[PDB]
Amino acid sequence: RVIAMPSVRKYAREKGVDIRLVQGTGKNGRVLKEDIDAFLAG
Amino acid sequence: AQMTMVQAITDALRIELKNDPNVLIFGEDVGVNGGVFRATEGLQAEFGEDRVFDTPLAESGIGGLAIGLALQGFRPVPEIQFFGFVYEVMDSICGQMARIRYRTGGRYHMPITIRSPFGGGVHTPELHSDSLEGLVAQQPGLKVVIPSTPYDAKGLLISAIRDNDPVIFLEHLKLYRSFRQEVPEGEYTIPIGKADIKREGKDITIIAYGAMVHESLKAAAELEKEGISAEVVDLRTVQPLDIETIIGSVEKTGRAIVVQEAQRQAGIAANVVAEINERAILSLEAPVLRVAAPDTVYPFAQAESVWLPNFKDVIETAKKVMNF
Amino acid sequence: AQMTMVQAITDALRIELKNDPNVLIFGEDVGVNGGVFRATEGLQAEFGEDRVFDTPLAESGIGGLAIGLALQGFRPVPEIQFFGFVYEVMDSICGQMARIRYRTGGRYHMPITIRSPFGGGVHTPELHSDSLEGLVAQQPGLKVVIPSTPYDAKGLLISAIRDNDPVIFLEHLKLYRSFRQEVPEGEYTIPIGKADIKREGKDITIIAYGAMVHESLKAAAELEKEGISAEVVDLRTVQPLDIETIIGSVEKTGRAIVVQEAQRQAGIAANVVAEINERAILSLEAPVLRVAAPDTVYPFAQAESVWLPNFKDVIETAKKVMNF
Amino acid sequence: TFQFPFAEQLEKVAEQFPTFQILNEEGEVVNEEAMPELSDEQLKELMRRMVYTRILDQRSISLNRQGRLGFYAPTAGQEASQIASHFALEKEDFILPGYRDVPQIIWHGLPLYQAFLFSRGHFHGNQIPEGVNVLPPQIIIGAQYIQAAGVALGLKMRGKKAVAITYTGDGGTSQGDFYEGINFAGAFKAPAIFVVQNNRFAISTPVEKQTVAKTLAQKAVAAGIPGIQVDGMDPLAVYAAVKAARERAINGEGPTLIETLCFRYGPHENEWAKKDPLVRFRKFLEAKGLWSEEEENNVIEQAKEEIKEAIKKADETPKQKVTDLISIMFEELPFNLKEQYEIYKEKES
Amino acid sequence: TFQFPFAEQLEKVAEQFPTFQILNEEGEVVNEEAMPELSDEQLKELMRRMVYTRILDQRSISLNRQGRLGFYAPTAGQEASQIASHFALEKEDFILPGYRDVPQIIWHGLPLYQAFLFSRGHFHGNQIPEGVNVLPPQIIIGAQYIQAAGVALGLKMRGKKAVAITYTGDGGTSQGDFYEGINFAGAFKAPAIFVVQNNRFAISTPVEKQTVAKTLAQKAVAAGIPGIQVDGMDPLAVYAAVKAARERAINGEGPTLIETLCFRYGPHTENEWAKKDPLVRFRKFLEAKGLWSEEEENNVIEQAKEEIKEAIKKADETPKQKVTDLISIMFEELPFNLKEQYEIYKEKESK
Ligand SMILES: Cc1ncc(Cc2csc(CCOP(=O)(O)OP(=O)(O)O)c2C)c(N)n1
Ligand SMILES: Cc1ncc(Cc2csc(CCOP(=O)(O)OP(=O)(O)O)c2C)c(N)n1
Ligand SMILES: [K+]
Ligand SMILES: [K+]
Ligand SMILES: [Mg+2]
Ligand SMILES: [Mg+2]
Ligand SMILES: [Mg+2]
Repeated sequence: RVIAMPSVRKYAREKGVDIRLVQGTGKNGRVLKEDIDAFLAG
Repeated sequence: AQMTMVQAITDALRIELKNDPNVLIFGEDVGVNGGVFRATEGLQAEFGEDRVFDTPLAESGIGGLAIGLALQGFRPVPEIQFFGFVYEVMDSICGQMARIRYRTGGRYHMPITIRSPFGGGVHTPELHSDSLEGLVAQQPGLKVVIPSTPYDAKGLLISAIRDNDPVIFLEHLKLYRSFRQEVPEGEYTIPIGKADIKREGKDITIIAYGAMVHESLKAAAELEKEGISAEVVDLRTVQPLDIETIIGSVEKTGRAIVVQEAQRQAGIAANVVAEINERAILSLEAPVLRVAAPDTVYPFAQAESVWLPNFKDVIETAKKVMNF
Repeated sequence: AQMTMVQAITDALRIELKNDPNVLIFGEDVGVNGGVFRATEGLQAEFGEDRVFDTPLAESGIGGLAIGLALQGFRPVPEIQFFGFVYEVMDSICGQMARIRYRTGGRYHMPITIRSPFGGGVHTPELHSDSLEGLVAQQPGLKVVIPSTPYDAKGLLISAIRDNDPVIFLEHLKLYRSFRQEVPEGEYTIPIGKADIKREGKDITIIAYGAMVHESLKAAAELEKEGISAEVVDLRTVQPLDIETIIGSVEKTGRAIVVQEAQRQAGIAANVVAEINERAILSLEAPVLRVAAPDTVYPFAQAESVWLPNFKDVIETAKKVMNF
Repeated sequence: TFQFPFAEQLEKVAEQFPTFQILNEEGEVVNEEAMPELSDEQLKELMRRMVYTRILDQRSISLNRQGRLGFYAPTAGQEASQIASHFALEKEDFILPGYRDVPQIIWHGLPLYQAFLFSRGHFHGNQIPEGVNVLPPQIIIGAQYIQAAGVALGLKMRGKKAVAITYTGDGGTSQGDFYEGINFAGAFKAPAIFVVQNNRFAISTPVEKQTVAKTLAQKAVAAGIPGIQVDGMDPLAVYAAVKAARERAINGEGPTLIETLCFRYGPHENEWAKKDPLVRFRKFLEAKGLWSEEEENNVIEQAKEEIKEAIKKADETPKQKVTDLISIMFEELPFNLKEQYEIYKEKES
Repeated sequence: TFQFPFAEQLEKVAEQFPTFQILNEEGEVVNEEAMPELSDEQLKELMRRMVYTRILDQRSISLNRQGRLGFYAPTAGQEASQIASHFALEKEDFILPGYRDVPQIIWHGLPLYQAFLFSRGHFHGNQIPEGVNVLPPQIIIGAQYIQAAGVALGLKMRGKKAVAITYTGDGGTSQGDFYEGINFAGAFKAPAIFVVQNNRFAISTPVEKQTVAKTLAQKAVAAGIPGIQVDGMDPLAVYAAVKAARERAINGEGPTLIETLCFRYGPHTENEWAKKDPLVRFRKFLEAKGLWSEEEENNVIEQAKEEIKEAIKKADETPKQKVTDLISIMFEELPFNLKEQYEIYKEKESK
């Protein structure tokens, strides 16, 4: 469901951030590597 | 009816010869001898010398014979004894027939099916088992089919033969009679360019063709014992590829690997990876890795064991992608 | 000295003919005539008919000759008038010379450099401009080299000839006299399997070879006018690929596109993609897209300009990638 | 040590391939025995066609110079080898021409304007009319031979009383497909006429560097088939050789290899200007009162004119689009093409 | 209507290639003048080698059934064609064999055990000893021909007074490479001797299906070079024909094509011909000269068996091939991809 480049997903995984819990502020709702840093921050 | 892929082959040919009088089968030792692998056994005896005949020893000439006969309304199904000998007839296939419809704007066409065995695992001598599907997969105007089961073989060959554009039907030596399967009697067809999911999976997609399909299934079984569910996709047509089935399995698994018997620098694994990278990169958890043979000339007989990719190599690579 | 690419190719042959008595140039109309494109111009006059000679009209025999001559200590530098004719000599190239060292376990080797023109944009007739590098890139034992400038052609050809294993040297027609560039006199070498950055950039990596390097440089300059800094990487050797250079650039840019004149189902673009996906998928901010020709037979001369990829196609594909 | 009669061997075989000649340079019948049975009207139509072709060549070169034509291989000097031979064929015969054999397929039914589209590089130039049995000019030297063997076997199997005729140059005889073609046709006893037009040169390579065989006709011996060496500059000898081969062929006896000796008028002082086929045949017909300067000029004006409207029909032909090229790749387009087709259909709009 | 002498041409040309013979089935000389000049010791060695090759075929077929040998093409019945022709060569000559001409390259210097390794499919089987001028048996029917032309041109170019000899079967004469090879050699006037061993078959295809040419040697006519048809079952005829061709070649007069009429006693890889056997007629020939005897033949036979047994042992003691070995012999300077892969396998080979 989600859409994110591999760099994002493997960054999410490292940080242990279940990618399905992060929204995404990129085109068509793509989860950007900045949306995960904002999931951990807040 | 329990048939071996080779029998399934013979049956598809028998069926076409009977259903269409234009079908002609020729090549080196395919007549009275019935072929070096019995693929055409008893065919000349049933349909005549005028329909199933032998030819002088010259692959190039065979190609030309096919092209010519086609220009006269026949549906040539010539045979190249071993695909390693495709080099002698590379112009007839890639420089000629594959281009006739386009070259003549449709005025002429080539309903030709070239059958040829290949594949390792049976200790053949030099240039018999080389996987060269990669060369022809690159020529606009051709379709390359590679079955792994008797059922797929028959249905694809009948389709192959009926197609009105040149088709290359490669037959793996190790799959000729290594197992039997329920093959329906009578004529049926399997669309060309259509993949086939041999095993539904949810963790990783394992794409393969030829002898590598069964090795992917054998590896899937082991992978399950380890908590990894593998969806094994059998291409069954290496050109054109069934993108729809490929990406669909990928969009679902999020992980994948392509498995071929050819050398890494050959085959068609690189093209599948590319197609996935541009259509489903937004679904991939890890890179798509390839399982292929070392980049050396096909192995001397004795070295096939340590050289040819097997289930163990599919297992190991599936894991690597799994723990990326 | 300011040279055209064909002039540098000649200079390099001349240098090798003088430097090594074993070097031999032969093929169709290369002797007295000096080559259909003047590539061997004056070489026979200076070195004699024993060193630079014409052969009967038959590519297969030319290949067989080079193999034989190499078995007798010579350093064969044969020519195939247009690579569209490689089909006639596929066995001598891929089935023989490329395998000799391996086949004889080192006892024999093939210091053979095969030269052959190819390329679109000059309204040549059928099978004269096809891009078939994709076929030979798949054969273990060969090295495929495709220069884009006078400087590179001369350096690689000297390297190509000195190499002791088979090397295919593809000379693009449109680049023979399209332009001049300063080229060092005397002998010098450019390593095989090594690419170079024709233009430094930071926003997107554009990988190309052949006439496409120029088209890529052209798109780069148009892109720079819009603040899009493109790095153009010239493969300069399509097999083996210079991975470090390629990957090193993508890791810096985050985005990339591979460009080729060949059709999408041909060329070596797909290999480049799979390798990037394999070694730097974690640096990608967008899929690695490809710019290639439609999957049809090479275009009839009048259709070249609407079929052949150009800078406008590259810009567009680069933008697709930027805006992904 | 005693010696094998190798010298005698080469001299003997050579003696089996003398040059067949019916007319000399002055237009005199020097071999009345093999004289071909041709009607006055037939004889004139042959002269007309040869003259027409010389004009087509001259105009073709000019139009190429002006860039109104693309790829073009001169034919001047080979009118007898090309036209007279074509003249011995029937509508039902299939021709597999080389890159230089555009004349032959034009007279077999291919419209002149398409012949020009072929030169320019347009797919419509290769869309041969249905019924007209020819293939677009073959660029891969020798490929037309092995294909001819397949075409011939096809006619044989369909029971047709027709033949497969194909041409290649002297250089082409060195190719493998050349040999395999005539061998296959032989091993199948197929109705095929193999013509080797020897103009002594393959681009810059003289026939002597191609092979050491004294004739190119003797190469037929390797296929186990009959070979004929003809004066390629004599229209009647070329016609008689081909007519003889068509007959042997439709009567199920097999193929024949024919070598015509001729020469090109330049591109692709001197001599051979007296050997020009149009010269002797003209003298031949004039002596029989079958040709006038008036008629010839009519043919010329008729030619120059038909050429103009042909270059005009070519010009008026619609430019090619990628979607066209794709549409003619297969009967049923594969996924990748179905996809690319839309991409270009959108660009095109 | 007019008619050309097509039937005459076919006959007349073929007539130029009558079957050259010296020893008939009973070992009776029939071509005294052609009689090659060989010493008693030379004739005995020639017999020794043919008898030895027979046993090798008999043993090879056997080991191949036990699985101790892989690919193998029988040679029984072709001794005179294969052995007698090689007996005409000098060590300096270069041989380019076909998949069935292992014997020739064996007698030219290739160790028996490497010939067996070739069958098994092992690279060391093709590491021809330096100085031994042979190539591994060629599998692509026809390739050895165009390659032979090159070797020959190469020898001419270096001024060496030697030749290049290559072999192919009846079916192989239909290949384009077959024709291109003899046309090139002839066009370059190169010192090559092309042999065609006609056993009437190409696997299951009779030579009549290959071509309609009355003879195979006449094909040389397409290359404009000399051709000779010889009794493939006649040692002396073959020795002489090849010797004349070598002679012609070293004197720079060009290549020659030689067709040998023989028969292999099957299979791919009849009691009538049993009398046409080359060993039979040659035995009688030597015995009537007091040059041969059962004692001598039993010696060679045992000698062959002993060496064959030892060779099959050496092949077994050859270290099993590894991928690293295969990768290393691909180039002199391994390309990047192979450098990477070399480590992968070197690692995998650690344990
Ligand atoms: C397989 C291949 N190799 C080379 C070439 C290139 C070529 C085009 S034309 C030509 C010379 C042919 O001379 P020939 O005497 O046979 O015919 P003619 O023009 O009447 O003098 C060559 C070598 C092509 N097209 N295909
Ligand atoms: C280019 C190619 N195409 C087909 C084959 C397959 C083959 C291997 S052996 C053989 C028959 C050869 O018969 P021939 O009479 O020539 O020789 P011999 O066995 O001594 O009687 C074939 C067709 C190979 N190897 N290469
Ligand atoms: K088909
Ligand atoms: K080299
Ligand atoms: Mg060939
Ligand atoms: Mg010519
Ligand atoms: Mg045989």
